[PDB]
Amino acid sequence: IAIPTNFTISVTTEILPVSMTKTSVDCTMYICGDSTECSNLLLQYGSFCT
Amino acid sequence: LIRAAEIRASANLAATKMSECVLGQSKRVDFCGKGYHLMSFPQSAPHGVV
Amino acid sequence: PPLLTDEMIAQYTSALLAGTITSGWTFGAGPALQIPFPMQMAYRFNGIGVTQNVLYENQKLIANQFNSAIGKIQDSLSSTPSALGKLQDVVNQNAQALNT
Amino acid sequence: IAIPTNFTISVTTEILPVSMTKTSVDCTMYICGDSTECSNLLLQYGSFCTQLNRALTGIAVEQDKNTQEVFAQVKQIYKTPPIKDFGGFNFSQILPDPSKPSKRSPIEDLLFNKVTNGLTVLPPLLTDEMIAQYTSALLAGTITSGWTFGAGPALQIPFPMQMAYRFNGIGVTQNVLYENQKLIANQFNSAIGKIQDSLSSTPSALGKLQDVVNQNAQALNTLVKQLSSNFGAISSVLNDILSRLDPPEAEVQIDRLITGRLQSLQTYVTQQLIRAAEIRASANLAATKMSECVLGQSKRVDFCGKGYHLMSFPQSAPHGVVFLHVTYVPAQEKNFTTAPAICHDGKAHFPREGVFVSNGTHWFVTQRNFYEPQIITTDNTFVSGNCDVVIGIVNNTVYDPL
Amino acid sequence: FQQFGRDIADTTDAVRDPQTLEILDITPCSFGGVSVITPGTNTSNQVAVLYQDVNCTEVNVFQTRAGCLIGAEHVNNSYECDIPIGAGICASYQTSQSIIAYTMSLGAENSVAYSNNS
Ligand SMILES: *[C@@H]1O[C@H](CO)[C@@H](O[C@@H]2O[C@H](CO)[C@@H](O)[C@H](O)[C@H]2NC(C)=O)[C@H](O)[C@H]1NC(C)=O
Ligand SMILES: *[C@@H]1O[C@H](CO)[C@@H](O[C@@H]2O[C@H](CO)[C@@H](O)[C@H](O)[C@H]2NC(C)=O)[C@H](O)[C@H]1NC(C)=O
Ligand SMILES: *[C@@H]1O[C@H](CO)[C@@H](O[C@@H]2O[C@H](CO)[C@@H](O)[C@H](O)[C@H]2NC(C)=O)[C@H](O)[C@H]1NC(C)=O
Ligand SMILES: *[C@@H]1O[C@H](CO)[C@@H](O)[C@H](O)[C@H]1NC(C)=O
Ligand SMILES: *[C@@H]1O[C@H](CO)[C@@H](O)[C@H](O)[C@H]1NC(C)=O
Ligand SMILES: *[C@@H]1O[C@H](CO)[C@@H](O)[C@H](O)[C@H]1NC(C)=O
Ligand SMILES: *[C@@H]1O[C@H](CO)[C@@H](O)[C@H](O)[C@H]1NC(C)=O
Ligand SMILES: *[C@@H]1O[C@H](CO)[C@@H](O)[C@H](O)[C@H]1NC(C)=O
Ligand SMILES: *[C@@H]1O[C@H](CO)[C@@H](O)[C@H](O)[C@H]1NC(C)=O
Repeated sequence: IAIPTNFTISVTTEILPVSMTKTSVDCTMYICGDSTECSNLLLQYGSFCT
Repeated sequence: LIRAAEIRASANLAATKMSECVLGQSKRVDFCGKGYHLMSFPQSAPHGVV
Repeated sequence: PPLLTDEMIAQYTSALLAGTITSGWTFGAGPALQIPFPMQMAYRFNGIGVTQNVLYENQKLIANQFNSAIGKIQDSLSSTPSALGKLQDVVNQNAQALNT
Repeated sequence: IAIPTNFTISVTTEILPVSMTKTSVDCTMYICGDSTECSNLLLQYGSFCTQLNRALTGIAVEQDKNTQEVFAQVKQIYKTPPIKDFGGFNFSQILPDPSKPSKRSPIEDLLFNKVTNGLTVLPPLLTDEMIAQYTSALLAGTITSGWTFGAGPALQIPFPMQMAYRFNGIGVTQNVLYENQKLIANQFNSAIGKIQDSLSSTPSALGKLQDVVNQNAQALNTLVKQLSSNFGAISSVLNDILSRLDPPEAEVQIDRLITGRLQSLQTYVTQQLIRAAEIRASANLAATKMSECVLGQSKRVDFCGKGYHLMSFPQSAPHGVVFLHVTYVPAQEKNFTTAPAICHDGKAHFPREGVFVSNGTHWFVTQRNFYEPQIITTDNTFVSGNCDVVIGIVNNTVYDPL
Repeated sequence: FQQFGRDIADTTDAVRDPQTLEILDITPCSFGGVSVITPGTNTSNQVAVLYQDVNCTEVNVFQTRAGCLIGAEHVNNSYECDIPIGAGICASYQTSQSIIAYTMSLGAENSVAYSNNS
């Protein structure tokens, strides 16, 4: 049998992600940028935006 | 959405590790580094913990 | 912008560190109870099957090893070849997605 | 050093979603409702409807498996004895109520009362009565056997003795229980009553269980509302399109409608998949909690409520489960002057289990979680070394029991 | 002056007859899926059909909450679930041989002997 006669104290690190960057994209502005005609055309698709 | 699910899982793991390893002493093997666990300290980091 | 700022995160971490150092594990369960740090470390050794004689006779050696290990950790954290890859990959992925 | 001199018994609550609502959607009937031309045109697209149906069937089977693995943890079904002499503890607020129908506990009744076109819903495999029978079996087995029924064959044990075991499991001598049985029973009953009263009073008691249902209903409502969009066609109604336009030109309009509705179905199915994955993760966590916390006693910190864990009891709820963690927490403390070791005749004495302490005139040794002084003898300490290495050692006299 | 009613989800569910002013209610006629319950073809070749969420008039006919079951004989016993159907009803190929629909049994009844001395 083997029995230790001495010891050491060791310190290690550990990295974990927690959160990402909050973001928000304007649906209507991205698709139809400042265009009444484009907005009117898009209004016929329904709830693909909300 | 798919990436946010993974980030949430990692955050839950980090919270469990903090609660079980900083506020007490854990007997689970390799959960808090190699060897027999004594204590641990947290450090903040950009969008993560150490 | 995030709800919690870096100063608040640092305040939480400092509170946790001070509570741990000055109370062991009592503050996580109930009211905080003070305890000398050598005695707390004696309890920690007692929790892994080593009697308190070892600590109470090798206090100086253990303290020296602790300080040396902390210094080594700081040096490695500085002069390591990008160990913080996990926190960088997320930013890279988000930037690539937004750019595309 | 600070040592508590009194304790309080506390009961908390935890709510976890387990299962979703099983649903199925007929792709062909949704896209084209009784239209031969629309069906023929849709036939030239492939196996999208089959893929969607397979995904939904997988979701339903996963929900059934989740509920089964969460609740079916016991091999047999136990029953509480007709007598209720549990050492003074009162369990009438969690055991099944025989007088009222459906055989549910009053807390379960309060929990149940709080939450109150090609689309079909399938009934769950396990009914509320069967879930209640599982919960009652688990509760009775726990009450009458501790953890032996989960470890192996069930073995009986008096409840005060089981509580003495549990106190011994967190570093407190069973002496304390055998002295303060009445106080502990009163505190337990009062805590149970407070939980019963507070649950109804607090409005946001079942926020997660309400949120899941709200999300599912909103998704179904927006899916069924999307059916009334032009998608760039002349009209959004197929019979009128057919009656107005010519056969050569109606094909374009029907194609636009089919494209829009297929895209809507695909989006709905993807959202359902993601939500089902999240619900499965929650159900796995709940199953782990049940196994490691009801059928045994766990030393993990903050895994079974705040404080030192003693026991917990399960309660059923609509599409979820509720736990009642029972924990031990120190209350009232003073502070003293401590010392690491003691010198008697050039030898150093260390505590066997405990910590040295003094009030200013005499030195004693107690436990760690309760003030209980004892006289210092050779049965409390063990000798190791001499009086020259330890830092902070203190002169004293060690009594000899011989 | 109201002609026809509507639903919360904008669905026509009430119409007044023009010639004779009177309120009528509209509900779509029944529809549902069809499922086949079979053991292994190696074991046998007899099958049963479950008509989902349809009332046993539009088609050994048995009635469940899941739907209308055809080809399975009800029994009084209780066995472990083999082929789940819904609402605690399971079917299996058991002895002669036929297909039986029953109510699943959770487990064996037990009662531990408890007293304040044992
Ligand atoms: C320890 O705390 C308990 C309360 O948790 C104390 O019991 C109370 O004692 C007072 C005074 O005797 C009574 O008025 C209360 O009714 C008791 N509470 C209950 C629930 O019975 C107990 O006295 C405390 N012990 C010490 C030594 O301080
Ligand atoms: C366990 O608690 C219940 C209440 O939670 C006790 O039942 C009460 O008994 C008193 C005295 O007979 C009545 O005035 C109350 O109306 C009862 N309440 C209910 C809800 O029934 C019960 O007595 C307790 N157990 C024991 C052994 O005393
Ligand atoms: C510290 O504890 C000791 C042990 O109880 C106390 O000594 C006792 O004091 C009372 C008076 O309050 C005497 O009646 C006993 O005879 C004493 N015991 C012994 C063995 O002599 C001591 O008083 C406590 N210290 C303080 C400041 O109260
Ligand atoms: C700690 O001790 C000091 C002096 O002995 C006393 O004033 C103080 O109240 C004690 N702390 C507590 C929490 O009782
Ligand atoms: C505690 O610290 C003080 C100040 O550093 C010191 O004077 C005292 O000797 C210490 N206690 C012991 C037991 O050495
Ligand atoms: C403890 O006892 C030894 C025995 O001689 C003595 O030399 C020493 O001074 C004592 N400790 C203190 C702090 O006086
Ligand atoms: C239409 O004529 C019939 C024949 O008498 C009559 O009964 C009915 O009331 C008429 N409709 C209306 C709206 O008056
Ligand atoms: C189902 O069928 C039975 C038998 O005719 C009938 O009594 C009952 O009303 C029906 N239920 C529905 C909802 O149609
Ligand atoms: C029990 O059997 C009787 C006749 O043997 C039958 O009428 C009854 O429907 C059966 N009940 C069940 C629940 O199988």
